[PDB]
Amino acid sequence: VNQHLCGSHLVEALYLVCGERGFFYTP
Amino acid sequence: FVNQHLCGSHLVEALYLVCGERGFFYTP
Amino acid sequence: VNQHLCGSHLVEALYLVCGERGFFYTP
Amino acid sequence: FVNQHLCGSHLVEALYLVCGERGFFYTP
Amino acid sequence: VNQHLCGSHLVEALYLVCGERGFFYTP
Amino acid sequence: FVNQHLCGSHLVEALYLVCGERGFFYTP
Amino acid sequence: GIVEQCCTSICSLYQLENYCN
Amino acid sequence: GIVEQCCTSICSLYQLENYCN
Amino acid sequence: GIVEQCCTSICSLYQLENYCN
Amino acid sequence: GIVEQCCTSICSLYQLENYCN
Amino acid sequence: GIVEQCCTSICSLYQLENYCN
Amino acid sequence: GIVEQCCTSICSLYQLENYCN
Ligand SMILES: [Cl-]
Ligand SMILES: [Cl-]
Ligand SMILES: [Zn+2]
Ligand SMILES: [Zn+2]
Repeated sequence: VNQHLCGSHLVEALYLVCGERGFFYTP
Repeated sequence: FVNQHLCGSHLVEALYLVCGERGFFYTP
Repeated sequence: VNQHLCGSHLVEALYLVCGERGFFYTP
Repeated sequence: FVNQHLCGSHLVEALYLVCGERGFFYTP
Repeated sequence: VNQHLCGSHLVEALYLVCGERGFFYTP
Repeated sequence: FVNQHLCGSHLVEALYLVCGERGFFYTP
Repeated sequence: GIVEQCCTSICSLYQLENYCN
Repeated sequence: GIVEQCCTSICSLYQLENYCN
Repeated sequence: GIVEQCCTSICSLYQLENYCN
Repeated sequence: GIVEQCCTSICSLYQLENYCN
Repeated sequence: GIVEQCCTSICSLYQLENYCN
Repeated sequence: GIVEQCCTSICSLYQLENYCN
């Protein structure tokens, strides 16, 4: 649960930092 | 470009949720 | 606080899963 | 339909916050 | 980390409560 | 006024993140 | 509903308070 | 309820779908 | 891509599931 | 400050209104 | 302000950094 | 990975930039 909530913030942050390049997310 | 920037942010929250353990990728 | 932060994610998730049907949230 | 989808998501975060213990309901 | 996640919700909540007046956030 | 309300909410999440320990201010 | 009243103009906190339980 | 079931372990979408109207 | 298909009309959960790993 | 008061227990809106300009 | 510069076109991270303390 | 590095302590932007494409 702590992990699952933190992951939601991570992907928001990758969305921003990565820009046009985009990203992958793997738990 | 701004409306697309805002929509993209909600897409990623939705994908995070839908895909669970499989995870996802996002390419603008 | 842990409860209150987690509830914020729950309602975002219900927003998505429930669609046209909508929902209620009661703490 | 998309602008309404995005706005609705911020409505619910606002309601969660405003209503506290009383809670709320959301009917699109 | 708990602090850093909670701060993200705080600023969303200040955004709403403060309106036209706006705010500052200092960790 | 609504599109500006929604955009502002994503601005603040972005600033929180970009500015770290320095923090920020938001004046609509 | 909430969408018709709050997505075409800004609802204040007092206005949002109408949709609590 | 939803806080007890879903803030102590991860609810799936099917699990969350239970609390819709 | 996801932007072209999901930011001009609403994608359902089934549709979003196409961009998982 | 706001992290100490509001991340160890739940601040109400009136409590959060304290940190506005 | 931030709204006029960043809600009519996309501000980069460098640009957003102008509104930190 | 990103959960291990970044949910046990605070990753900076430069640290997060590591996981982009
Ligand atoms: Cl959280
Ligand atoms: Cl939005
Ligand atoms: Zn959170
Ligand atoms: Zn939004």
